Amino acid sequence: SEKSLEQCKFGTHCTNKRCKYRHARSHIMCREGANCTRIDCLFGHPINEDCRFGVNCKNIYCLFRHPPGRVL
Amino acid sequence: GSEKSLEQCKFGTHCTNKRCKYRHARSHIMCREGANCTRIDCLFGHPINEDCRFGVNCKNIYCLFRHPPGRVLP
Amino acid sequence: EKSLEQCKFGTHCTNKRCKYRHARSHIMCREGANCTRIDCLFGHPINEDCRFGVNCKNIYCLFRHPPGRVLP
Amino acid sequence: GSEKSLEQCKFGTHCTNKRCKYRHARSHIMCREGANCTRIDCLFGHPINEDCRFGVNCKNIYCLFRHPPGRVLPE
RNA sequence: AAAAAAAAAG
RNA sequence: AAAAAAAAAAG
RNA sequence: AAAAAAAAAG
RNA sequence: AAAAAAAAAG
Ligand SMILES: [Zn+2]
Ligand SMILES: [Zn+2]
Ligand SMILES: [Zn+2]
Ligand SMILES: [Zn+2]
Ligand SMILES: [Zn+2]
Ligand SMILES: [Zn+2]
Ligand SMILES: [Zn+2]
Ligand SMILES: [Zn+2]
Ligand SMILES: [Zn+2]
Ligand SMILES: [Zn+2]
Ligand SMILES: [Zn+2]
Ligand SMILES: [Zn+2]
Ligand SMILES: [Zn+2]
Ligand SMILES: [Zn+2]
Repeated sequence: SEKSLEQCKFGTHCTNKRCKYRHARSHIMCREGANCTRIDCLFGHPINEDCRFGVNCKNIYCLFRHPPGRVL
Repeated sequence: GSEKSLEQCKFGTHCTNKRCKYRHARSHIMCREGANCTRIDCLFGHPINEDCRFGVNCKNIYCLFRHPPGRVLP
Repeated sequence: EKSLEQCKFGTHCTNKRCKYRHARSHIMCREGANCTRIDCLFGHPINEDCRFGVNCKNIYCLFRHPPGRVLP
Repeated sequence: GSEKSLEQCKFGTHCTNKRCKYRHARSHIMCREGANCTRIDCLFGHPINEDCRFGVNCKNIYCLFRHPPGRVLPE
């Protein structure tokens, strides 16, 4: 078994039974962000990939990277 | 003929029933026509006919399940 | 919490809280339907009639078939 | 031509990529034309261009992955 | 080769 | 209570 | 980074 | 309301 701190982009809808990444079960973003070192942490951490839906992405819980100028 | 229903699919974009009869939301925006929307292929959110497991204290602002009165969101 | 009842989706089950038994081998369990090992990975019968009936040709199918279906 | 490919999807009926460009088998029967089949919506099984994880010892008679020579199956 | 690249209000 | 996070640590 | 390379009989 | 009751060879 392998375990990484990198965030799984599929979250609770991941269906890879050998997935080595972290999975969020809360819409709350972890208070430590990308600095969190808890392997089984259930809060959200940033995904290192640009959001397909850009500055106009309407999902306030989205963990992908957005341009500046997007207001929550 | 068609067996499709206006009732909302509780799994949304994560439904993997290849024969699902229900409506699927692909937007986080709630449909402006509400539960009265009659467009079978409408992609906006509509209420699900099932009680939310998380009850009056559910804090997911996109949740489409049914909640008791007095639920408060930020 | 866990049940001896066979999961009808096997390795393709995506219920993260599933309480049923999952076959990871196409070999049928030598103890049959009355096997009581909770983590047994061999096949046991599903409690549902096969949609494909007496003419089902999938030799690994665990659903229920009428007696006229004979496997080579 | 179109974006669709004749290459076989390795996930079959359990594929959940809504943008998948590959061919999907809905039968355990292997296509009589094999890897030479050019029908883009063919539902029968064709060889996958990837080595089987279970190698010469694979006993799944419906497996579409590549195997070493010397694999045997029940007769 | 698994995000809603389906846009109608994204 | 057979596919939602009734898994809680801040929900 | 989505096959059962998880084995007890594969 | 998650099996290929979608068929061309099932
Ligand atoms: Zn994952
Ligand atoms: Zn954390
Ligand atoms: Zn986004
Ligand atoms: Zn559905
Ligand atoms: Zn609508
Ligand atoms: Zn709710
Ligand atoms: Zn299951
Ligand atoms: Zn057993
Ligand atoms: Zn069958
Ligand atoms: Zn072209
Ligand atoms: Zn595919
Ligand atoms: Zn073919
Ligand atoms: Zn194989
Ligand atoms: Zn990565």
